[PDB]
Amino acid sequence: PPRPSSGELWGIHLMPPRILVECLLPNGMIVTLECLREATLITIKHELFKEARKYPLHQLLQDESSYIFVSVTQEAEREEFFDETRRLCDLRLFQPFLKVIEPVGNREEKILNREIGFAIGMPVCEFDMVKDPEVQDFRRNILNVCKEAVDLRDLNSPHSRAMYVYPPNVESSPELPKHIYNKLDKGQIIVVIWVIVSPNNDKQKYTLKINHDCVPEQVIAEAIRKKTRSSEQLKLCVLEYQGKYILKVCGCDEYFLEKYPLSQYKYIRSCIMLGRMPNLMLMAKESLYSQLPMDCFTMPSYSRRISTKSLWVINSALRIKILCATYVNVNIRDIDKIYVRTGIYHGGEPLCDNVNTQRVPCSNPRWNEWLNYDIYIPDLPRAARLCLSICSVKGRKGAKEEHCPLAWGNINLFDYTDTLVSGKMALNLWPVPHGLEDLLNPIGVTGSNPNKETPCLELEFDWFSSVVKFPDMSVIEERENDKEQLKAISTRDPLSEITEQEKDFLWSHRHYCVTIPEILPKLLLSVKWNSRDEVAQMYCLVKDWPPIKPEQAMELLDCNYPDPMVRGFAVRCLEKYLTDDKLSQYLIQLVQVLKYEQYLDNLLVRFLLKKALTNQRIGHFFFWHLKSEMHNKTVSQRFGLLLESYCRACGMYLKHLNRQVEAMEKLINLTDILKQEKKDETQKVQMKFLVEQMRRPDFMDALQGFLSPLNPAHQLGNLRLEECRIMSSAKRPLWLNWENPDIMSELLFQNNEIIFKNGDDLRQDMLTLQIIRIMENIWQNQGLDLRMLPYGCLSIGDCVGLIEVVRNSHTIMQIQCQFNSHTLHQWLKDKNKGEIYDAAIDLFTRSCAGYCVATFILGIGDRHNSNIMVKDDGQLFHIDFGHFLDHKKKKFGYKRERVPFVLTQDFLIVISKGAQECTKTREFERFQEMCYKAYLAIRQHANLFINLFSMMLGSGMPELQSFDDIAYIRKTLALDKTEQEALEYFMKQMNDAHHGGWTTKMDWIFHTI
Amino acid sequence: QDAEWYWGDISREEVNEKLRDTADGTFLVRDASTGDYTLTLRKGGNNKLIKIFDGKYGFSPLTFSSVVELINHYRNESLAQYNPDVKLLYPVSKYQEDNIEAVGKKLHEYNTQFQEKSREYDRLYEEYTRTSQEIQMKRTAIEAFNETIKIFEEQCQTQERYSKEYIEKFKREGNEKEIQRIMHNYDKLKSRISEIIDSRRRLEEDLKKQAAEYREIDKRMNSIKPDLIQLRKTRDQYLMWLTQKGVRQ
Ligand SMILES: CC(=O)Nc1cn2cc(-c3cnc(N)c(O[C@@H](C)C(F)(F)F)n3)ccc2n1
Repeated sequence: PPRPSSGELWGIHLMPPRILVECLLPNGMIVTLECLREATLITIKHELFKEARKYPLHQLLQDESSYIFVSVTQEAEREEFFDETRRLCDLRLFQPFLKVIEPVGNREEKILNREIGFAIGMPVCEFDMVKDPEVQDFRRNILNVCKEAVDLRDLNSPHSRAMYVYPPNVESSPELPKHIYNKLDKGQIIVVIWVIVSPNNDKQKYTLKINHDCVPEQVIAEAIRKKTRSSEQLKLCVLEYQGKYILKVCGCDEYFLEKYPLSQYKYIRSCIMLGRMPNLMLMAKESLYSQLPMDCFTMPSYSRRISTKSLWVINSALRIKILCATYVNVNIRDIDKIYVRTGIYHGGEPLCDNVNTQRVPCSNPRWNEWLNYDIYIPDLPRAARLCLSICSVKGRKGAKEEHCPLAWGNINLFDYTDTLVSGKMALNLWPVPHGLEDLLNPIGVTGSNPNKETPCLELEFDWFSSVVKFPDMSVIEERENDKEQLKAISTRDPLSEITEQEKDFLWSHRHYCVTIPEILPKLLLSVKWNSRDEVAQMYCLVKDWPPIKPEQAMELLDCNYPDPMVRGFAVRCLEKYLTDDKLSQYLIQLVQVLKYEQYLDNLLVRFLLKKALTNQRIGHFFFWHLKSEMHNKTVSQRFGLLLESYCRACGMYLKHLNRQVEAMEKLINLTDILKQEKKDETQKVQMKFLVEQMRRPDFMDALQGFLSPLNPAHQLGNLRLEECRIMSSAKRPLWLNWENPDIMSELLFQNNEIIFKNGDDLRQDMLTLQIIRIMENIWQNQGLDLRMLPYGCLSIGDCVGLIEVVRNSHTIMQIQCQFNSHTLHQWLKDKNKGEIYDAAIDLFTRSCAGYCVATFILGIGDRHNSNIMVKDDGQLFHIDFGHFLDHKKKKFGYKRERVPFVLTQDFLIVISKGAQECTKTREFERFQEMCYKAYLAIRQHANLFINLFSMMLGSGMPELQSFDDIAYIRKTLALDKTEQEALEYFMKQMNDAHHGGWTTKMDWIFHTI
Repeated sequence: QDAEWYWGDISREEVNEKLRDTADGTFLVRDASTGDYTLTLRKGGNNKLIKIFDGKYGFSPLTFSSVVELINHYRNESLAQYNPDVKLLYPVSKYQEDNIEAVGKKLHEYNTQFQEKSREYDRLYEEYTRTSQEIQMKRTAIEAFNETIKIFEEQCQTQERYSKEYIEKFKREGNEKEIQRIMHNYDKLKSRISEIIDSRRRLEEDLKKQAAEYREIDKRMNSIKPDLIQLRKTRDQYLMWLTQKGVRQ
């Protein structure tokens, strides 16, 4: 199973410089060899076979080259070491021993399977074992998606192969917002096209003024026309023949391989907003095509290996027998009795009332009781689940009794082959999530706990003389007052109240609902899922339902819509309308909703995997989001199986991912030492240790020359060891920097500063920074230049992560180090003296507004002088997004929406340019309008944010467990009020928190100025 | 306003907690989240939101004098006449210290007990999580030992098989010093299997101990989880009575 730690041996983080290794010769002899920890297996094998001649039966040994080494790894796997260039410290050995063997079997398969096993964090042979027919079926059937994606990738080779590795990083639309287009000179952009001239690799400039909507080929034409002319019959011939070059971003691996308006490419789009010069590089297509090695896919070994009644014919009610539970961890003194709580669920909604077993003593968990449910067997929907738990009951405080769940478990009532459950079943139960007080956990995963040393519940389902199968889909298929009310229901947020009257109204007008397709989620919740006749009618309507926007389709993928037809419809809206841009944007959520799927094989998993295998930017983050969760035993089988099929078919990217995986492992190990054995050591002593360790060739080889897991477009070259340090914070973060090996690194990023943190969960931060990015994208699209800074953040494991460092920035507390309240503005004046002073105050004001609105809406952790940073050019940003939403409701029963970012005198003096009476200025009024528009722009897109948070409910994030946690943004966005009342509310929270300065300025009656 | 089932400015989330795991028929009236009232009825494991809409009150052609008239009518008659199908059986009553000072001192006490208990529970969880991680690590190392012991035993089996004929040969040849070399190696091998077997045995002990330690951590948590919930409800009840006893907006 997965490795406990990232150590060089079991119970030993680092091997000493010299180590004794037990070598088991094929003649049955044993030679204890003293090896250098960093020696290669070539060296160890040569030094062994020299020594082996000083030992009995030496004559029985073949040539040193007829053999390889085998040993037990920390994953408890027997690994054949075919790659003898690997060092002893990097073998992940359990104990220092090596067994000499002759290589047998399929070398190529074993090597690939080892490379997959290393990347996914578990040996692939563990899957061959799995008895579950659903598992073995997923492993074979998913290969169809693999072959399909590889064929589509190798179709238009080499262009289709280049588009896979280097996909266009483009916006979803060529449409340029009004403020963006006005930043252009009469719709024209000034681009710098660079050429690396042979034989000296000398850099030559070419400034070009061209239309923003110029296709990359058109840009090459202007460069080809400027590099020759500044005739006509020749230019036309030259341009047409010379379309054999490509454009690349200087300093990073972003290519312009597809015919999109230049301005639609995010880098160019970003240059216009920033007022920055776009630096592009011209290189021959041949130079790139020849840097693309072949990505061949091989069908694995497991792919080449060796009376039913309908549900509708079953005339009886649903009953389930609870037999017994092996044990429960409860002290008999504190708890009176124990019982089994059960429910029949469709999503998070019960299909009938919950039923309990009788109360029994703690010492004797036996019930032998049939539970009868108020549901007729043919009326069971396809996504029907049994959600159960063992609960404790303790009275003793008057007639007041306290009920607590002890362990929970969920089961699909139908398996992946549409078979209704029958007969006896043993279910190993899961620990109750920290913070969960509800007696049942319907959002929780299905299936038995793989750890069998846990409470095991015994159940029994009915037998109906045969195998009951869910009926086939063909078998299933057998005014203006009202138009205004419907439109009003459809504009309401995903979590707004739907009255029984509104449900009945929606069901009654179900055929007319097709005229407004966006009302579909509201109509689907109006359905009685416990009625086969209502569902059958809903099925015929969803089959012919008109397409919805991909942002609305994502809602039908959360825990509220478990029906496979509803979910199949949702995946199809994504297949035809979701841009690769938005798929990358929402990937965090799209990966998460795979936990909600009833089965391993589904349309969503097939859609995401085909996309990961046809776009390497999606594949990169798809791999890391799945890998970071491989410790989580609720999803590790599902995710490990999905990762195996991705790694098996991703081509050459596996070699690159394994380099990232191994770089991260060394950093995990290095920090574990600093945090454990060396925890009591001083900063100087810890720093001396880091310097010595980072100089070692094993470390140097692994941590230099790989792609950044934050952005694989950035190449991490040689480490800048003099700039690498252990930070002062509590969990020993590492501040690292690498050279950018790109020929043109000077122009984009000469620095690749990253904070490696082993100790805290970075998932919440990663979610917050995603939201800030989406919010900033809403603002820009609406012409609001509120510049946000969503710095890179990636969770790479269990409380392990990367943070992109923001260069030329300081915390408020750093700036304050004189005693003043004018210190901040004085600091900014001294950094932006002269003509560039106005641009700095603008930037500070704009970034300030964005952060003010964003942190308020989200209910982010309290702001302070260490949490708030300012760039040299005035740009303000927040750091440390460990908390959000209602994090203080349980701790302090207080009910008031906090204003995390209170703009004190310091920030006011900056915005009002030092002026006395800061709130009375025209700069403060301007800043208020920014906040107002920003606030309403987010409220107008509330459905998106609610859906993005709803998609994360099963993630395991402490501050996102229920829809009740999401109710906070419904409050901050005043979603149950009018837009005008909501702006009044925001103004009131700003006024209460700032003690005046924010009141009306428009008229309270009509809100006109 | 005086009706037991009428609550005022309580949120949809507050109603949810009140209706959590209640029997069918359980109801309460509150002010609409925005038609100024909302009735919430417990039916088939779900909370049904029915809007109360004139000069008249009703759900549907309104025909009631007050909210109390509309409720009390359906409190004795099934909601089937409107739509089917249950009566308003069980009302959530807004009815279950003397001074603001006595209440305030009790609040401070419960809030202290609660902050203590919640910090303890969180520390028990971190202790639980770490013990869970360590148990997982030990089980993996035992599996690695099992595989290691198998290899070292194959090495004994292999050494035996290959040396049998060679030691027969040397016995005849009077080369006792060579016999002593093969045996010394084989002994080095057996000592090592003994060392590994003992190491696995010692870890198997540690696991049985730590497995029992996890069991007790889980027991401790299952006892303080219900107390933590009630203490928080009490703490929150006192905050409510303090707001009400104090000067209001
Ligand atoms: C020049 C310079 O200092 N630039 C700079 C610093 N910086 C810090 C963070 C960041 C984000 N989130 C955190 N939780 C965190 O925490 C720290 C305490 C630790 F834990 F990593 F040390 N730091 C993000 C961007 C960034 N850019």
